[PDB]
Amino acid sequence: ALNSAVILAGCGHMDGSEIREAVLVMLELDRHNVNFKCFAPNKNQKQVVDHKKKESVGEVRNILVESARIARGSVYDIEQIRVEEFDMLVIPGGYGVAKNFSNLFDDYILPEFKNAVREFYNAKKPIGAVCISPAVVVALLKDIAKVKVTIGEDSNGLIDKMGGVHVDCPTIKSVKDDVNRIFSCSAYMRNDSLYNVYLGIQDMISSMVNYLK
Amino acid sequence: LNSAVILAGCGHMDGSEIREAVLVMLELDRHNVNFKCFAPNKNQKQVVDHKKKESVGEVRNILVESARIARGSVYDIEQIRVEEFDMLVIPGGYGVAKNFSNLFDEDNDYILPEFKNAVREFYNAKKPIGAVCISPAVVVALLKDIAKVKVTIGELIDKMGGVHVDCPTIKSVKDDVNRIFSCSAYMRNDSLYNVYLGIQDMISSMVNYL
Repeated sequence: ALNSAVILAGCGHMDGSEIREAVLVMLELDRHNVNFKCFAPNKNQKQVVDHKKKESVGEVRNILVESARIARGSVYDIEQIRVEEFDMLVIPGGYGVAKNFSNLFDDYILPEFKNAVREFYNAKKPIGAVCISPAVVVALLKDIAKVKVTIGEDSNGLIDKMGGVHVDCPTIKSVKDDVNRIFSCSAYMRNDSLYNVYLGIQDMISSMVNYLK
Repeated sequence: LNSAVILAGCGHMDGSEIREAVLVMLELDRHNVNFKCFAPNKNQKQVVDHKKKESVGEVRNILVESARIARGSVYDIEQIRVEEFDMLVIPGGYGVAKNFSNLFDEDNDYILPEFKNAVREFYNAKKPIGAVCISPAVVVALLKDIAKVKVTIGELIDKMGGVHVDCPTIKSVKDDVNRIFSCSAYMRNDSLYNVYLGIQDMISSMVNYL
């Protein structure tokens, strides 16, 4: 009987969660008969972005209200998460994850998020992270672990600087840190096709599920 | 092969159904069909807080919100060149009915001309039109005057001027005569993978047809 938490940061790749990554994470959890629950913090987004003009705008949106779009309404305040009810955690990417849960691209990490991910980590429960999310996971774990992830290619040495180890990985595959139970894939870190992005997410969720079995 | 995709916003209660739109795009890509997304440049009729599930007093633009689903690559539907496409798919979402039509309003029957005209162009050119969830009901209504088409919405199509064929979430329906293709998706509270299975069948049918 398998359950996964999914943490969302809004609804959109420029100010929230990457919508395709979130949908594909939920599709593959469901393909594996893993039930899930979505969580988000009840806070304003750092920015709202017009995704057609690709410009920030003077309008305000709540991360949890917007995440309810992706969740079709079934999204819960992250302060309400009971980690014992889940076997694993998946964090889709999107610029909002980095912008809304950290200052690491503006070291601070939104406490309710750090605490949630640390609770999964300290309970030895697999954590999956897509796109930029692996960088945020590395950073929030860096004082207690040096974890291994991919963000695709890291010519700038971001993961090393954040206190982890980077593994180069194609869009269609994923990376497993089998000591720290951290799983990752690169997805829209590259300007690749949706089908290839999906192949990588499919491998990540598979690997997490096989780990629990 | 090239497909148009029409979007009505970003969210199942006031725009396009996000899962349906993403899963349609995944299957087009799967079958190496290129696509372009289109939306009208007009405000949504409502903005719905998807957490409380109530309309709220905010104003959002259909095309700007559709750009979230399209990662930026969405174009004003008034610019659609139908001759550049082999087929059209319309994901569902309550926004497709509420933003493009008065058909589900409390109080004289009407469809947004730029949407009505684009879909008619496809039909009149003998090009497959695929529709998910509530969208087949809107397609039936907009063709009513020139055709009585067969669609599924799973288990109102009579009232709108069409003919309904029952279909499981995991399958799809084809009106071979009128080149209309449909699947039921979130018309039932079914699992996300089951909804996927029917969108997959629909797209595979449209592609296999061509």
